[PDB]
Amino acid sequence: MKIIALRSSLKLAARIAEELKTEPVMPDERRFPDGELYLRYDEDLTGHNIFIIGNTHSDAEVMEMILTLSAIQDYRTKSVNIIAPYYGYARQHQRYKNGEPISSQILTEIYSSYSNSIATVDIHDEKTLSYSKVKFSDLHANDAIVRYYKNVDVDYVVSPDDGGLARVADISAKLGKKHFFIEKKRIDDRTVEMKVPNVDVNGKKLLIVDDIISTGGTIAKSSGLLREKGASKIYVSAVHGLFVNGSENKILQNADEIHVTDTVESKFSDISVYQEVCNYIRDI
Amino acid sequence: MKIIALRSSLKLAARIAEELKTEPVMPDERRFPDGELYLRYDEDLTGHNIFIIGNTHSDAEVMEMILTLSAIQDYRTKSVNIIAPYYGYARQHQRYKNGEPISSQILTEIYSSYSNSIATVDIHDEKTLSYSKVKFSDLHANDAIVRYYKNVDVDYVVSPDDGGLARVADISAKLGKKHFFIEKKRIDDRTVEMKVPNVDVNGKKLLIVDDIISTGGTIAKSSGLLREKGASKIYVSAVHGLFVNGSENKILQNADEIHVTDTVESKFSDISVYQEVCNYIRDIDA
Amino acid sequence: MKIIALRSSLKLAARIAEELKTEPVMPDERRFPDGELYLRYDEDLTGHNIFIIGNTHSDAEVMEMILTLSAIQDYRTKSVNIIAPYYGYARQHQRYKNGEPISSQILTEIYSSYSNSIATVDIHDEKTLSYSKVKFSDLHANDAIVRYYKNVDVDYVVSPDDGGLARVADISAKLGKKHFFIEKKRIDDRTVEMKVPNVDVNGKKLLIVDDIISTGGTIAKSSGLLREKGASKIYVSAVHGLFVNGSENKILQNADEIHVTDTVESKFSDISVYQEVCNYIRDI
Amino acid sequence: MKIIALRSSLKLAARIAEELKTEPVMPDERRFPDGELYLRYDEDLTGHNIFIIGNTHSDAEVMEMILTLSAIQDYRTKSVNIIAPYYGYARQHQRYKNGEPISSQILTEIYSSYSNSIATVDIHDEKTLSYSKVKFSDLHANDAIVRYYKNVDVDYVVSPDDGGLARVADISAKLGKKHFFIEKKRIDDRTVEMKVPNVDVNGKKLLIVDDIISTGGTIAKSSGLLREKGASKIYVSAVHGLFVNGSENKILQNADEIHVTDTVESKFSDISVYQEVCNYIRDIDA
Ligand SMILES: Nc1ncnc2c1ncn2[C@@H]1O[C@H](COP(=O)(O)OP(=O)(O)O)[C@@H](O)[C@H]1O
Ligand SMILES: Nc1ncnc2c1ncn2[C@@H]1O[C@H](COP(=O)(O)OP(=O)(O)O)[C@@H](O)[C@H]1O
Ligand SMILES: [Mg+2]
Ligand SMILES: [Mg+2]
Repeated sequence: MKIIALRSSLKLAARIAEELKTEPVMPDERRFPDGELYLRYDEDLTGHNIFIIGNTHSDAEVMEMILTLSAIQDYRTKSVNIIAPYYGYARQHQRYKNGEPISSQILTEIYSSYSNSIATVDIHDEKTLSYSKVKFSDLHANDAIVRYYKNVDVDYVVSPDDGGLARVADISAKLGKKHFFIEKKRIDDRTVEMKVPNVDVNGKKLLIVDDIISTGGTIAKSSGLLREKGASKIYVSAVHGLFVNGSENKILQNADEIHVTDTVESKFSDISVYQEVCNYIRDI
Repeated sequence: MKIIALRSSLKLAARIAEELKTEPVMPDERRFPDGELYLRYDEDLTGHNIFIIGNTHSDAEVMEMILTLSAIQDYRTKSVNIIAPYYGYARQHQRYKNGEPISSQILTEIYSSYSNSIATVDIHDEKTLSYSKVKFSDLHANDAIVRYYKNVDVDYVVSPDDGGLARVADISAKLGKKHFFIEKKRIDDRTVEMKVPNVDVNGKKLLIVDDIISTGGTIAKSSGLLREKGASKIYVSAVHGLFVNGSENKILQNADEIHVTDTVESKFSDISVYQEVCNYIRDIDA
Repeated sequence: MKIIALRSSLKLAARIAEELKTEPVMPDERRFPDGELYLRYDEDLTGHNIFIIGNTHSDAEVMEMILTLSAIQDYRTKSVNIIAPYYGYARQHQRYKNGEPISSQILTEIYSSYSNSIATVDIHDEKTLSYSKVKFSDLHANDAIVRYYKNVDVDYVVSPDDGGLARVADISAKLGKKHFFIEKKRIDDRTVEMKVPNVDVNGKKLLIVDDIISTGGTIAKSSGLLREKGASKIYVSAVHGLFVNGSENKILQNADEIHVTDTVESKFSDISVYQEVCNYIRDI
Repeated sequence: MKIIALRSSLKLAARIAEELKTEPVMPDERRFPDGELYLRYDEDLTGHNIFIIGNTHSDAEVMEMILTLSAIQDYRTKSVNIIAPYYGYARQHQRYKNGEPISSQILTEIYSSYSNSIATVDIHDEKTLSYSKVKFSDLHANDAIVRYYKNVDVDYVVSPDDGGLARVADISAKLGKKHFFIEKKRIDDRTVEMKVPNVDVNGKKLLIVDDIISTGGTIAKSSGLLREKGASKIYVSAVHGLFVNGSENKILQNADEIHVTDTVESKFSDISVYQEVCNYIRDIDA
């Protein structure tokens, strides 16, 4: 097997390759004077199962993935397998309203056209998996998150909204903890919060888990609610830590700690999903 | 017909739309907080021949094109036709080292999969046309360049290298002028330039034509050479004026004027290719 | 047998002849006033197996080889066998890009046209061996390098890149040592290094081995990385020490010692490959 | 047709190309850090008759020729034709002692293996032509030398030794002049020179012709002899002006002017052989 480690995924890809006892093959990569992307893989990939590891979120990441999918055609490979730790454009994904692209559809079609399989960790909505002609697997960071928090004092695991429930239920079951979620809705300029079930959080230590942190708005609002009601400690975790300005500070206004995975590498990437990805690679 | 005018081609697409008496339909476009691209076309495009006009060279331009090609599937269209006035990655049309992408191949395959036709103006190498499943037409700015310079005093049309010759031959013939090219080559840290044929440029007014100006190195050097040998005027034109890293100023150190087309819009875009693109559009109908 | 010792290979050729108990036959050689090369072999080579030993890298070396291949036709020899310790133009060898010569192809064809066999020590890429009509053997300096380092304190043998792996694996196996390689790639103006496997080099003694040292750039960059990470001693070896200005000083910025073979004779030629070449001659 | 102009022959090859209305194609050429030679020809040479023009006497020239012969195999050519205006190693065309190379033999064999024809101008000894598998033509600078000296006041054409006689006979006949040669020989540390026939050169203007000037010894000596016997003017010409070790100055101690051809370019290259080479090229076609 050959692991290809793209720019966005150097850390996780390196962790993966080390575990698999193989080279994290990196491209030579630069921009031409006119801004066009150049890539080169001088290693002979002929006859190998190839695992390309890189995110598909930014314009540059998409170009790096597409150009890599062309570059490796220089070799008669055994298979080509895309693993995008964080999959871009899975922000639904459908049309609302009309004349909007189903971006994850066309992008998934493209990727699927040039690969034998695709996988990602905790896609934002599973409908997107259906857009692939090849098998598109949804891996989960649950076990890695459970491993991290097994040695932490937690009273409840909490979803910030009424959608990340299955993940919170599974993680809490694995930690042997109770769980609940917060429903937040805006009704005529005023905000209304419901806890479900209506757990008493006074003096309690809470682990809030979500799939993505972008602006941090959702998590920060929920942390503030819980701190207000007397939560004694709030840990914030997510799979994909995008942290667009200035999400970190909004969240730490009321949360004590932030721990996300290495799907998107940042200073808060304390939890690695390499084992989960290695399992997939081993079983593919 | 519906003309979609993407961000990179607003000037040219608007000129095209106005000539064809139709709307230059622009997307509502913005970036999500996380930096992903959002587009929306609220106009009803159902049952029309669609012409999407936008360049394909920057990362953002490629995303704009691809996401537009997804957006239009929300409508039952008659046809979908891509026109990329400047076609990106046409310089990477083969592998020059093992493990390189043939970038123009994969990108052309993608565009072709979601359209009924593709067209560009003066592609850097026509090999790339063969990467397309649908008809991929190579339009030419020649007549537009001729129309501009028929009112300029020109003695010779010149290619700055031994590659853009057919264009220089065609343009010069339509101006009623003679032409030559410059061959520049490095031989052991020394540069040698040959003029072919070895035209005496003393007191002569020269029009240098190339397909793309990016770093402007070859043209700036040739301009200096020709100025050195006594050229009285030097005009520099190219179809695609990218102008990276001071290129226009390096060229103007020795050339008198730069005039490029509006395939890539800049302050040097004095020659519009709108009529050439309009003719192509009329041919494909609508 | 007759050994012919050409200008570039006087030292190794002498070592070879002494071991074989035979004369290292040298040409009378000078330049005509107009710069043309003159050679003469006044010894009677009739009826002997001839072994011409000389490098094929510089313009002058190529002319010396070609003119020697003509000069010896004055004698009815038993066989003519070329041994080029360092083989020039094996810098790939193919066309990248187009309109480039496959230099090692035409040169190998020429040599093969005038000989019964060719051999070299550690050719830079084995594709070149296929360009010969006669048997073209690739000899290896591995055993001589192992002999040298058997009495040196070494923790790991290291390849400076992901291509000289088989040599490093064989040498380390013979020394009873672990090994690893460094993958270096440039990604957007910044440099990225991976160790494979990700060996801890803190306080460790490293032997870095490569086939050729030219500008010393590759080796010097890798030595610097390892010194930076706490390597306690770095030995640098290569088969062919070209050392173009000012490679030696770049390398010794962070390496402790340089030891190369006598394929290309320099002040750093501490390791002789005469036994390896004698084996080939004996078995031909 | 495609003309390739190698480093050593840029002046002559350019003159040839211009006469034939074609590009003098030069390689991009440089040395790798380790001193090995790099060449690249990016022009598409497919389907053309190729004429490679470069000398073959220095180590670098030989490498340039050989590597060019490899480079052109990257193209499907109609034919490959070597023209080495000055052909190196033609002085070593046999063994004069045991164990010497016949250098012109092996080199000719190499060139012939990778071309369809070879040509040179005034080879030092025509024996070498027989070493070539393909047709190896020996062109002559005679008419070019005549064209130059038809406008010079000349009484006799002279060979400086008893070897270059046919050339001196031909040139003198075309100038309408008489001729003689000098025989110089060493007999016991004393030099004896005979003029054949024993022409009185007092007050006479002499044109000395030889194929090659290298160290210039024979010509400098003969010039001094003729000056001593009262020659009023002495012109020295040769096809190949190598000029080693002060040769031109040693000659000019007693000769009035030196004029050689452009087979080897120097400041003395006043007589171009471009027309002779062009005629040959036209014959082989393209
Ligand atoms: N956007 C770009 N800007 C500059 N150079 C590029 C770009 N894309 C590709 N290239 C490079 O240009 C080279 C090919 O150009 P060129 O040497 O003219 O050969 P060709 O005749 O095949 O075009 C390749 O090395 C390729 O990697
Ligand atoms: N490039 C050269 N410069 C000077 N002398 C040379 C060169 N190449 C060969 N020779 C020598 O010139 C001699 C042959 O010349 P010459 O005596 O005129 O006999 P021939 O009549 O056969 O030419 C030989 O000794 C040969 O080694
Ligand atoms: Mg190019
Ligand atoms: Mg002689």
